[PDB]
Amino acid sequence: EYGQTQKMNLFQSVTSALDNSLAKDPTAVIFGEDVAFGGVFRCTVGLRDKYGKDRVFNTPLCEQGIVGFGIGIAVTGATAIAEIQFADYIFPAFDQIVNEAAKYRYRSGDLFNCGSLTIRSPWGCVGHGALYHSQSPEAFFAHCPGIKVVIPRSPFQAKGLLLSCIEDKNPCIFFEPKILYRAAAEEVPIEPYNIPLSQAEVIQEGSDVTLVAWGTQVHVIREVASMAKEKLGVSCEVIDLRTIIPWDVDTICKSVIKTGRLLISHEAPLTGGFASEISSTVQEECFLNLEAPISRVCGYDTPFPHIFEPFYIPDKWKCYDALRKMINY
Amino acid sequence: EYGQTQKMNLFQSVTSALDNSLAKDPTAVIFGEDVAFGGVFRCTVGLRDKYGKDRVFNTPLCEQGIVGFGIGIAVTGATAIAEIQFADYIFPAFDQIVNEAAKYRYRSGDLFNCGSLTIRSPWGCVGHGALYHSQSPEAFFAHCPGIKVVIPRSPFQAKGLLLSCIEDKNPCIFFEPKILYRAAAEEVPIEPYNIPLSQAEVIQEGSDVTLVAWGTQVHVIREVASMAKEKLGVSCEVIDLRTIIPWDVDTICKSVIKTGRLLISHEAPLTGGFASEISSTVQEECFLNLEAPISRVCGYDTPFPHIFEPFYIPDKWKCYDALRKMINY
Amino acid sequence: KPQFPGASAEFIDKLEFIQPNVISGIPIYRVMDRQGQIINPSEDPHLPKEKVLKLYKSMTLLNTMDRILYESQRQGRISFYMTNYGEEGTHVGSAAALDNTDLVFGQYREAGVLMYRDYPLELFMAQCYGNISDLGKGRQMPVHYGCKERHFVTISSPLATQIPQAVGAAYAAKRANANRVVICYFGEGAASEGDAHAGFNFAATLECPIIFFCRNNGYAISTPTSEQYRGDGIAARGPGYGIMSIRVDGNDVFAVYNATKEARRRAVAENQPFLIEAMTYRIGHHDTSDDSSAYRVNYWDKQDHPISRLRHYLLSQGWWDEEQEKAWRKQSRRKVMEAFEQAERKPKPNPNLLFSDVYQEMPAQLRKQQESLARHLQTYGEHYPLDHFDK
Amino acid sequence: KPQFPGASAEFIDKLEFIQPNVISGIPIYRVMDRQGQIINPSEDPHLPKEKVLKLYKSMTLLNTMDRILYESQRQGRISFYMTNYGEEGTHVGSAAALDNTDLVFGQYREAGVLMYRDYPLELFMAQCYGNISDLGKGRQMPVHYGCKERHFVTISSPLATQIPQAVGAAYAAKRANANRVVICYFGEGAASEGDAHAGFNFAATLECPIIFFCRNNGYAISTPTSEQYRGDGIAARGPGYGIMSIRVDGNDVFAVYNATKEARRRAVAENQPFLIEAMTYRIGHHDTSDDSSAYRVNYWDKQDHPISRLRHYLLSQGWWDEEQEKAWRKQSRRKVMEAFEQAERKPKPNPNLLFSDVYQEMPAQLRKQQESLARHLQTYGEHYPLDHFDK
Ligand SMILES: Cc1ncc(C[n+]2csc(CCOP(=O)(O)OP(=O)(O)O)c2C)c(N)n1
Ligand SMILES: Cc1ncc(C[n+]2csc(CCOP(=O)(O)OP(=O)(O)O)c2C)c(N)n1
Ligand SMILES: [Cl-]
Ligand SMILES: [Cl-]
Ligand SMILES: [K+]
Ligand SMILES: [K+]
Ligand SMILES: [K+]
Ligand SMILES: [K+]
Ligand SMILES: [Mn+2]
Ligand SMILES: [Mn+2]
Repeated sequence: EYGQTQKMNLFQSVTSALDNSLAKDPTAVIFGEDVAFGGVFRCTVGLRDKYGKDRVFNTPLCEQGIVGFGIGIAVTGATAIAEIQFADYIFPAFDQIVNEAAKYRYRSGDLFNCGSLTIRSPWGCVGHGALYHSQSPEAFFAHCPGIKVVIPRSPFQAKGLLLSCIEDKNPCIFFEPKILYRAAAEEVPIEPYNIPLSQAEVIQEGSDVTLVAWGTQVHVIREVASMAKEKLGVSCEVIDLRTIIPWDVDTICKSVIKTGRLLISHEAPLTGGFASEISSTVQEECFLNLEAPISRVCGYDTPFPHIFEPFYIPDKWKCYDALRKMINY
Repeated sequence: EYGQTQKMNLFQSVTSALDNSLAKDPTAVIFGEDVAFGGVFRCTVGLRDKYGKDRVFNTPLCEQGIVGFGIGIAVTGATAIAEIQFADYIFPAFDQIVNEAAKYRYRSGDLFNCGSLTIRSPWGCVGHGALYHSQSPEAFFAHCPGIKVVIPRSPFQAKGLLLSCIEDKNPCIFFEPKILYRAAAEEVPIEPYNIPLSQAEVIQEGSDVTLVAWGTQVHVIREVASMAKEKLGVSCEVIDLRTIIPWDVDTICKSVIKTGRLLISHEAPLTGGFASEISSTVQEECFLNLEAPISRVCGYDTPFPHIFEPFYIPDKWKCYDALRKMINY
Repeated sequence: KPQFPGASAEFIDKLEFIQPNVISGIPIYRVMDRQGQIINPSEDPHLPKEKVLKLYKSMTLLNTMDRILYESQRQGRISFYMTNYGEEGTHVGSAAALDNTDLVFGQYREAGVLMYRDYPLELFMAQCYGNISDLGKGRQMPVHYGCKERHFVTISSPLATQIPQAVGAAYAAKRANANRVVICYFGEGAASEGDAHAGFNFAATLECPIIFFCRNNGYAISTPTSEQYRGDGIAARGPGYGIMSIRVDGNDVFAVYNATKEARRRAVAENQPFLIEAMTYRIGHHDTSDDSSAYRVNYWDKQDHPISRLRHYLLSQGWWDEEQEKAWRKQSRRKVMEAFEQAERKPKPNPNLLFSDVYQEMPAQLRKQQESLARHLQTYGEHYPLDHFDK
Repeated sequence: KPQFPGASAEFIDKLEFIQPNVISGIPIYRVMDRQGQIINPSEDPHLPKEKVLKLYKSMTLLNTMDRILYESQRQGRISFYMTNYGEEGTHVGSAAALDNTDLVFGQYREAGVLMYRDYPLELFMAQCYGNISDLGKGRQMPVHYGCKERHFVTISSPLATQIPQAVGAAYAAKRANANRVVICYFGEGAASEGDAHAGFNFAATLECPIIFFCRNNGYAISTPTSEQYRGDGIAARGPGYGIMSIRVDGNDVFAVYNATKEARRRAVAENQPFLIEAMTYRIGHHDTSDDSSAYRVNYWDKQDHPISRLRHYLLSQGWWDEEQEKAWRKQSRRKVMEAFEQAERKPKPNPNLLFSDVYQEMPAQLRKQQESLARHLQTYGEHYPLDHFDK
């Protein structure tokens, strides 16, 4: 399909995406904290040697500066790939993201833009990250018209989505599930390829219930589908959302019209989480097809704990138990 | 009920709340940009003369500093009432609010807290505020366990809710609908009184449909109830949510079990707006009672425009038209 | 000899705190006195007559426009305004020292830069009225100007956000071998923001061809500088970031011009940032929502004004007189009123434009919202001010 | 004479940019040389024997604990650790100069302050293990220590957020007439954050009794200071905010002590902030996720170390010898291992504690989530590590 592949884990697939970008786009630069030596998760290894210190470089330790700086680069039309070291530390930049980057094109009547900005940041739980190296901030950004928010589930997905973000003419936040950085490898094309934004992927067809998730949680619901099939004889349609905003309403609604049941799951806390937007929209569009209430199996409404992580996360047992009750409603 | 009253508009009711606070709590201080001369919306007029320059004072022009400073004051147990000049400018402080204030008690095992912090800020549309003096940021904060978010609809409501926020042992954000600051006055008790947080108010009983809103939008849905009664012979139950988080699930669900229909409205954009959390929760708890899909009549998913404001807002006609379709579903 | 990587310094064997010099701070560079007389001939830029008349006519035309639009706001003809009274010399002195294609970031008080760059009166007006001629499509509050043709990045209300952006644009310019500078204007209040510390530091460490231009006019709305900082203004901050810094008399167009011209020459040649703090006084209210008499002017207006000072210089050269002054005052009033009248009579943009440019393309769900408004207006249109808007 | 409200300064009639002095920066205050010899007798604090032995035993006990817990992390016994190698003198020199009730804000590299304040080994351990003895209830990653009894505000991972907080606590102390200071520690990397600019400025304008203590150890993870700033370190920033500033040899416990003792005396008496930049070197890796050989140590460790320097001073006084050194090394190892073993064997807290303290009270909807977990564990408990947790 896409030419020669090689086995890559998720960090390697990110490096590949970035390499392909710098090779084909002479304007492109990569910057942030500790990116020059290869990054704290290895995502930029080799790139400074290959492309030059003016193109892959460290900034001072200042997230609001990193994002404001990126926006400025993008204002001149040059591709700006900013790194925020953990998604938990994106908040100092929230004003630059929400008040500036998202609104730049609209407020100027398209006289100026920062479409060539991409912000990439490690995301999601990691077993022992506690409050500040575990967060999933996507719902915070979902309430901001003018930015795109994109989350891959695998190395092949990560490279194609990140290439799309870098090339998309809108400021994009790309969240990389850090627990996958060195998890299992899969085959990833060496040359550039794109996966479309705002497009969900049905990864397993099913007829009794629709399951929706993104990031690492996709692998959880895939396992839940298997458990449901084996233990309940229930056929689950498993969907990776991929883009948080603008999201693929049509693919989700089509599935729920078919199955009549929907369970959405994410690591982020329940209240104000992105499952709420999907549930309310599906309810509006698929009301007459709903056999049971839409279920949300999410993180609890607490900060993300250190020692209690195994009890906090919406794991396969929590998802399975919710599904069992919904099938029985 | 509450002793002597006098006619007050919403800014005056805020001043009254603040005055009552400083009088009875010697630790309390009020600070922010331009508060010393009385504030850009007059909310602190007279207080510096009455209570002293050490208690009502201007800070440098730095929102992240204002909030970090407030948290520090609160860490010592002193009451800290911070002002952010417009809600639109709360974003520089988002990290201090979300990563620090909200998590302070939890992460320390209750060895430290900032419960005595309140952040008050003008909020919502004002006819010509455009992108940066119109915003309604409550959904951004609703996804953050550990803070309370509170929005009054009138002067009497504003004073009782603000007193509750100031006295509540958790960091609170109190959003003051600025278009109401000099709108009509109502009777407000001169002495202190409290209205409970996390408690919705049914302001008009009804049997056919539940309408939920907060802030100025409460007055919109009240008018919509009147229009529905007159034009459709439809009885609407009108509910002011008041506290965004933790929200009064029970009062809302009780109403929807009775009526079987729910329309939620807010100025904030639809996607990721707080209507999504209410709709999805009501759907889960009241599924069997729902005669029609829950309707959300919100701002469009754009930045808030200058010249187009009359076309942007979820006004009584937009709400009425939604209600008409829902009644007919 | 100390070995620490973090600083280059000798040891000292006695405890001595370093004290800030705030009482006699960084001195204020002046070229002409309050009577328009050149103080030090070696510093005179000897700008040609046509250029100096341009500085003068730019300032006065801005002032004429300010007077009219401030009145328009008071009558509720436009929703909001911010004047430039006292910022006219900082504006036009610095703009005249830039190359035409140097990129400008600012905020609320930089309209003179656009005026010097020949931005049409019609377009200043179109933005304040949000009419069909506004390239900003009526989306932002008045005075939020922008011009891609004149390299003037659209203003936004959140203070200081442009500072780290300007640094990024400067980094990109360096890479592009643009031989271009970026200039970034901001007030002394805005300098308190975290983003100011971000931009100053990044510009130094990333070696960017940028001029930081701080207008220190003594107040941020009601807040005097005594409550804004306790160091020696903003200029004294620059050296702590490794930035070459200077303070100038902001009511002296020539001092402003000289310092900007030299900052621009060195910033581009050396790829290093320069900070200019221009000392002025905000003569007008903060904006149209402000009655500044609540917290504080005639001294500055009659004793030390950029327009009056330049006018005195012009007289000494034989380059202006009372007749020319009268005629220009009349011509400039006529030009502003012609643009004003035309602006007021133009329709506003189609309400459909509330939905475009949120993203480059319009997402299907957004188009769905646009269609819902069209349907809504079909039924309930009588309740909307449609007669004012383009169709 | 200039009249501008924004600064106090004379005019100057010649254009001169102000150049930063970075090559010979603010000098580094030293009291003892690398051989533990007092350089300038008038600067000798002449601390009594018992106090100086406390400085020494605090440093070495920390170092012993570091070695063990770093190993524990490598074995996966604890999830994370950050060492203090080279920060021991900055820690204990400054802590010894504070009053017991002075409030401390920090981050990751301040454990010596707690050690000096007699924080139990059992509690350092309980936090790293997240066990039932941890007053933090196992909620934060290791080394995120806090102690209300010892006035040491709980550490949080986001850099610099404590800086404006510390200023607020200092303002409150002033009002309370506490006669207390607040000290606020942070690294040179963290000083780049917007919150550092917020805290420094507020402390000056609001006149707060605070000591800002910056540990400049040459690196922020992989980033050398050449990429972090271009001014003369952090100390040169203080005067620009109006803050009295000093730079000290961070490997010299006496220089650290003298500067902190004087900063504390003047901050409380005058209600004004003081900035101390302590020059050190981060000898260890940044944390347990870091292999620092990827981007850069033996010089500092064998040629200029706070523990070695103090040890030399002790020998010269006749206050220590090889036998005492051996015995203490043994006793301190025994004490750390006893706490370590006890910590590893304690259960973790009840999983119910994941829900409390989010708010002071627990909202009904939160209690509902707690009940849902209890039901869940009733059915699926075999799939959870319940045998390790309190019930
Ligand atoms: C982040 C943010 N906070 C507050 C405001 C409200 N505000 C608008 S102008 C202003 C004062 C700015 O003062 P200064 O930077 O000195 O500029 P000047 O108006 O004196 O020219 C303030 C506080 C804002 N626009 N942005
Ligand atoms: C806001 C934020 N950004 C990034 C990080 C990741 N991080 C943890 S420590 C560190 C380096 C801090 O360096 P410095 O302040 O010099 O302290 P040191 O580790 O040298 O003692 C970084 C970038 C963080 N914790 N917080
Ligand atoms: Cl503003
Ligand atoms: Cl960290
Ligand atoms: K992009
Ligand atoms: K409170
Ligand atoms: K701006
Ligand atoms: K911190
Ligand atoms: Mn100002
Ligand atoms: Mn460091």
